[PDB]
This record gives sequence, structure tokens and C-alpha cells, in this order.
Amino acid sequence: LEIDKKNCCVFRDDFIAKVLPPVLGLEFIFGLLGNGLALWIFCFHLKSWKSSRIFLFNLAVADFLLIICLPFVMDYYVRRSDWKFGDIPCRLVLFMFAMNRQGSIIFLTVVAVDRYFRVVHPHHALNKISNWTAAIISCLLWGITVGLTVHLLKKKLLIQNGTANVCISFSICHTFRWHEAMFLLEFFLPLGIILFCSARIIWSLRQRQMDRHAKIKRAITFIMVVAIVFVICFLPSVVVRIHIFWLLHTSGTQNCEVYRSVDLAFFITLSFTYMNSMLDPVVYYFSSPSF
Amino acid sequence: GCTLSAEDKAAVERSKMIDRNLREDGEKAAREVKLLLLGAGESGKNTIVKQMKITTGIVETHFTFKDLHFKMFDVGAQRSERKKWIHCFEGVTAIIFCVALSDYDLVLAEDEEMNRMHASMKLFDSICNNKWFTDTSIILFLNKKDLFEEKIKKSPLTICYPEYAGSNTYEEAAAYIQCQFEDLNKRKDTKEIYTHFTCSTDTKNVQFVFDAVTDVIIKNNLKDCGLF
Amino acid sequence: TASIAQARKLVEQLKMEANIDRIKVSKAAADLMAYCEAHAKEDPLLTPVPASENPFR
Amino acid sequence: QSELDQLRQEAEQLKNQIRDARKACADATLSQITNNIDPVGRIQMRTRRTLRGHLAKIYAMHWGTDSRLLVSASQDGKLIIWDSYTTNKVHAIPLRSSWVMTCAYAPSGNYVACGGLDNICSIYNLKTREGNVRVSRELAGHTGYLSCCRFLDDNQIVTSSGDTTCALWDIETGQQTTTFTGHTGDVMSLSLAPDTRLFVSGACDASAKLWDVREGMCRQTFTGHESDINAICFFPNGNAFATGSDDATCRLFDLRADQELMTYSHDNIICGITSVSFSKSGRLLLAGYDDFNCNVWDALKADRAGVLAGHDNRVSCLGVTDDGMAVATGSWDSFLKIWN
Ligand SMILES: C[C@@]1(c2ccccc2)OC(C(=O)O)=CC1=O
Repeated sequence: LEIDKKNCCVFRDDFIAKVLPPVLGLEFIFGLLGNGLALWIFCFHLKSWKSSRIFLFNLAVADFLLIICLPFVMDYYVRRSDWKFGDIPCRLVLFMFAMNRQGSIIFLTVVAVDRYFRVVHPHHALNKISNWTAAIISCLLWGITVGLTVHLLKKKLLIQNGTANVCISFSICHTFRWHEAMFLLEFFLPLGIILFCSARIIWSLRQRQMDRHAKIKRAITFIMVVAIVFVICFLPSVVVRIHIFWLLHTSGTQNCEVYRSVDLAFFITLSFTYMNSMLDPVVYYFSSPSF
Repeated sequence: GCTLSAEDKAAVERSKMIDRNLREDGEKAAREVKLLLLGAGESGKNTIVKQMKITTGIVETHFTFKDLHFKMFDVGAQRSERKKWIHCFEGVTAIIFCVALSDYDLVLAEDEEMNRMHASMKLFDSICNNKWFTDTSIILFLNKKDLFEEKIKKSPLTICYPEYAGSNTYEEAAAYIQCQFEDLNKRKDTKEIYTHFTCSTDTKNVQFVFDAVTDVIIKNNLKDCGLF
Repeated sequence: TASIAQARKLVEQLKMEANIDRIKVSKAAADLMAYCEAHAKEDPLLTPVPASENPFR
Repeated sequence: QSELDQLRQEAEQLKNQIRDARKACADATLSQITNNIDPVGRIQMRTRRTLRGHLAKIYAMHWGTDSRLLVSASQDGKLIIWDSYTTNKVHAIPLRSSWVMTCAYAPSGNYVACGGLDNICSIYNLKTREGNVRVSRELAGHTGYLSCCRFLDDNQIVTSSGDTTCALWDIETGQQTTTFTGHTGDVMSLSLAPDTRLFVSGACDASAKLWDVREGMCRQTFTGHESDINAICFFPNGNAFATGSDDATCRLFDLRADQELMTYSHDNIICGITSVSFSKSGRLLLAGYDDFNCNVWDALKADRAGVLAGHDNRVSCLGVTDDGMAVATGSWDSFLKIWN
């Protein structure tokens, strides 16, 4: 039918229930286990708290929340439709996914910037920064994330397509809504920052020798590891979004039969953004000699 | 606060001002680099300090280079037991050790048979393998190479090291001495030893100290963040 | 030359530290026990003190 | 060298005679005499106060005679005076040399003293015309690091140093009135008698000596330990003193019997003792250890009557107030805790 005017078709596919739910459940279980164990270690098993641990704590919290709010979408796919829960726990879940993902990206970028300043500028005041200022920075970052995500809360996110109710935010429409702009923006700029910081770290550490200790050699690979993990986890979604925008521009919003395959591929690739939440403890939390 | 009297309020504000001063002093003192200077009587510590700076007890030298404030502590005057006060220096950025490599044939004034170089090696072995300096970097300075070049032509190194098997060229002898000193390091995993060959006119030792300190601080930062 | 002087000093020390009045161990132990039991009620750590007269509440 | 040999033989004969007399005077032992004594209940104290503000390791502390104020010394070059009742800081004296190793409080509450690797004993005036604190004197006669200092009056002080000597000073003059040169190793601690007519010291030669302040001579020499002596305390009665060493043992000596009386050791303990102190009645012997906690001993039965465990690093100093109300402990983790 229609979704707040702006004639644009939405699609429902039965292919999702065939493939996604098992893989998504496995990802949820792995992420929940990793996040819970990491939180258990950090909250009580450790006493020395620094700026790096503070900045990692918020990333762990965001990953834990994103893993927690996932069975709600498990229900959305196993039942295939109707969003039985209601209306408020649709805006709520579409808020708590976007906010969690944006927080994860922001805290990954902050960790990378902290490492870059620790390696390239060893004698800087930012390296010796009090826990109080770290808490202020964390609160400000969380506030920015919530302020950018709250746009979806003061609206209506229901469609009621015939006998099926869909709880969706990515609606294929000829519009330049803030959601699509944010989805495009929160990838390239953090990608550039991470690549620049990683390249500077590698170059400055390599020209300065320091290869005999071999723990420097152990740690010089994890930077590129996390860079490529971020790249592979967040490239396909933005690629598919760009292709969808190009198709929408070159074919309009009519003839709602070509969008089927690209929408299916988009929903396939949107599950990649949940893959990083289970690898994050592996390559960021248990990958350090500290514990 | 609400129930406190005037005298209690005065005491509380005095305590708060004292706390503010203590915190600012600690923050100011946490940005400096602390170095412990060691050696022997004629190792050449004073010669190094001559270009570094540009009642018995402990004498402290403060110098600035590239916007870093350094602080060297010379403890050569303390002739008491070393084990009773060596734990006060646990937590220094690095240890600077001075060795006169031109004294391979000279002998100690106190005891004739014992060589000076062997005594220096024993002192280095004691310091390097100390339990309070498990992961503290050591900067090794070999001082009198100008006299070493002249004395190695007319004398063989086999006097100090009877197991030496090589030519009496200056480069080979200096390399052999460097490997003899660096072989005493029994950790090789927690600490790094930096060796430099200097003279009375090298005038570039402060840059070497700065580079070693920068490497140590980078390693400390990486250990703190989680890597390394 | 001074070695004999230091040896004489040590001999002097041992000479006028070896001539003192030494009591039996039992008497000293009894005196210690008597002093400990005489001030037992005055020790605020041997016996718990009521919170009324405890300045460190 | 025949004269030297006969002198050595005479010294050996004198030592044998002294040992034989000591053995003869030992009719019984304290432990079997104290058999019919009710064991003290399990002592359990709690951390009533925690004083924070030091940013480096704490090496020494000393209680005031009013049982309310105390001074502590830290390697960040600070000398803080605390109010134990309200935790408030009264003074914060900066030091010229940050390598401080000891501190003391005047019995009248007017002066404090400190020293360390600089070989100087600096004396500060607490009550002045203004509200600040300024240096009043600097005693500079020692050739090794200064390890302990105690006040006799407002005009006398006794110091010990790493040059194997102890000295008595005059604050207004500034000269060593007397020198004590018996020891052959670094002196690490000293303790004055309540009447301030005698004092004992313990050195690195595993022996302790008793000195007369007025004369300047050693009276008795006590041995029995196996390693360094790190702390010494003097019995409240005035006829005994306790010694803590690096061999994980504490011992009690009697001045009048002139021999060791009783030893305090346990099989699990392998770390050295850093500080010892007595309770007001002398029944409890509190000792600080290297294994991060303090132990309370029964001075008559050698039974562990309690454990004070609240520190994350080595306990370097402890002291009991004059009225026996509380005991304070300092540690290398830069915190002071008051127990009761
Ligand atoms: C597919 C989707 C969804 C689907 C059903 C219920 C809630 C959320 O997952 C999010 C997301 O991860 O950003 C956006 C969505 O629209």
C-alpha cells in the first residue's frame, strides 16, 4: 500500500527463513558468550583501571546490548511476519540496534586513535589522561550516539502490509532520509581514520627498528587484523546500499520487480554487521597478554 | 558538611587545599624521566655528565632535551651495603652504566690480582640480574675508546680474556667486549640492553639516551594499552 | 700498628662487659608475667572497648 | 704475630666464659613457666580509618604523644601530618631530598625530623609565628645513609646511620655530643627507653647492643639471630626488648638476665620482618611482614592471636599509640590504615 505517502514498494521474501535464522542464532550465542565472559572478567576479576580499559568497557557494553536485543528479530524471522509484540517494541528495537552499532563503530575508532597516539606520539599529555576525563569522554560519546539515533523514536515505524505487519526501517524509497545518510557516513570516515592510524603506527614502528623483542612483532599484526576484520564486516552492506541507490536513481520507484534480488542481497549482507560483535572479544579482549 | 561547625569547616578547607597542592605536585612530577647512573671510580661517569648537563649522599643532575625533563641520580658516594637501599630506585625509566674499556690491562688499586674489567663485569652481572630490576632497560656506555685504539696496537686483549681467538684490530676487540657484556643478561625477554661506543668528544650521547628512553616509553605505553 | 690498638680496645670492651650481675631466667620471666597481669585491665586492645569511649567509631 | 695470637686466645677464653655464665644463669624457660596462663582470645581488629594522599611508597610513620596526630614520610618528597580522628591533613612539608627513609615526632609536639640517602637529619619547626613550616636545623656529620632518629627532648636527638655508628646531637649547636662506634655493620633501627637513659640498636651484623646516653659506651651485646636486623622495639616495663630480623623470626631479650628468652616463628612464614611494636600492657607483640600483612603474637606463649590483612604491598612501618587505643600501619601501596 503506502507508507506515509511517498509511493515506494516494500518486499517480503520467504528465502530469509530458509537461511538466516540458524546462522543468526549461532552468531547471537557466540556473541552473548563472549560479551558475558568479558564483562565478568572486567567487572570484578580486575582492579587496575586505565583509559584504554575504560574505552574498551563501553565497546563491550554496546556489543552486549546488540547481542541481547537480537532474539526479538529471531522471532521476526521464524514467524516470518506480523511483529506480534506491538508498536512501541518496534521503534524501541530499531533504536537499540542503530544506537548499538553506531556506538560499536565509534568506540572501535576511539580505540584505534588511542593506539595511534600511544605509538606515534609517546610523549603527549593525551597519553597521561585521568580516569575522570575518560569517563567524561565516554559519556559524551554515548550522548552523541543517542542523539544521532533518537531520530527514529519520535515517528511511526509500522506498515501493516495486508495481513502482515513488518517492523522495518530500511524502506526502499526515493528519499534522502537521515537514516540512509547516516548508514553511508558511519562507514567511510571511520574507515579512513582507522586506515590512517594503522598506517602511521606500522610505518613509525617499523622505521624505529624494535623487532628483536618479538612481542612487538606479535602485536604489529593485530592492527592489520582488526583493520581487515572491520573492512570485511562493513564493506558489503554499504556496497549493496550504493547499488540500491544507483538502481533507484536509474529506474525510479516504479516496476517493483527488479528490487527483489537487491533487497534480498541487502538483507543477507545486513547480518554481517552482527558478525563483528562475536569476534570483538576474540581480537580485542582475549587477544592481549594482559589476561 | 551541614552539621559541621566553623572550626571543622576551616580544617576541612585546609585539608582540601593541601590535597589540591599534593595532586598538582604529583601531576607535575609524573612527567619527568628518572635515570640511575652507575659505574666505578674511573669508569668515566663524570665525563659523561659533562656533556649530559647542557657531603657524600646522592647527587642529582637535571637537564632538558627536546622538551623532556631528565633527572640523573649518582649513587657512587654511598659506600654502605647496596641491598639495603637499592629498592628505593625500583621504578626508574632506565639505568645508565659506564664502563672504561681502556682499563682491560690495568688492575685495581685495592687488590692487585683482580682486573678492573672483571670487577665491572661482576657489578654489571649483579645489577642486571637483580630482582628489583627484572624489566628495567640498561643503557651501556663504553667510554675510553680513544685510548683503547692506541693501547690495543701495542698490547693484546688476551691478558684480560685468555680465551680470545682473533686479530687485535680495534673493531674486533670492541665487538668481542660488547658481546661479553651483553651475554650476562639472563632475562633477554623482559629487558633490553643498549650499547654505545663513545669518547671524550662524541658530543652526541644525549641523543642516544633520548632514543633509548623513547623506545622504553613506547614499550611501556604498548604494555599499558594491551598490545606488546 | 693500629691493629694492636683496636685489639686492645676489643679486649677492654669484653673485659668490662663480662662483669655484671646476671639474675636467673625464672625471676625475669616472673617479673614480666607480673607486669603483664598487673596492667591487663588497662590495655584497650587486649579487651574489646565499648563504643561509648572509642574515638575511632 | 705471637702477641696477636695470644690476644685472640684471650678473647676466645673471655667469650667462652661469658657463654658459660649465660648457660649457668638459665635455670628455666619462659614458655614452660607461662603454661598455666589463659590463652588470649582470637584478636580481630577492623580498619576504622584509611588515610590517602601519598603518591609513592611510605617508608616511616610516628605517633604523636597526644595519641591523635601522626606524621608519615613518602618517597615523593612529602612529609604529611594527619589528624587520626577526622582524617584531615594539617601540614604538608616538602623535602629537599625525596629519598627519605625515616621520620620522628617530638614528644612536646613542636618539631618533626626526617632523613634518608642525603646523610642529613633535617629538623622542622611546627609552631611558628606564621602559619607555615620552615627548616630549623640540618645535622650533617654522618658519612652513610641515615636510617632512624628519635627525640630525647626539644634540644637533643639520637640518630643511626649506615656508617655503622650512632650519634647524639644538640639542635641549637649542631655538633655530635657523643658517638657510639661498637657496631661492625649498617645500623637500621634504634629504640629509646621510657626514662631516656638507655637505648638499643640493631645492625646488619645480626647483633644488638645497649648503650648509655650519658657515658657513650656499650654495656651489653645480644646475639642469636641469623641475618639482618630490620627493627627493634623496647618493652614497656623497661627491662626487655624485641627484635625482628630477615630470617622470618622475632626474639625477646632480657636486660637483667642478659640472654635470649623466647622466639616467635612459624613454619609457613619465610619472609622477613620490617617492623615490630608492643601493646600498652606488653601482652601483644605486633610485627609487620613482607608477605603484605601484619601478625599479632602473644608475647608470653608465642601463639598467633590475630592477623591484620588489608594491604596490597609490603608493610614497612607500624606503631601503637601511648594510650594503646589504636595501631596504625603503613605500606608500599601508599596507604595508611588505622586499626582498633
Ligand atoms: C532488519 C532490521 C530489523 C528487522 C526486524 C526487526 C528489527 C530490526 O535489523 C536492523 C539493524 O540491524 O539495523 C534494521 C532492521 O530493519
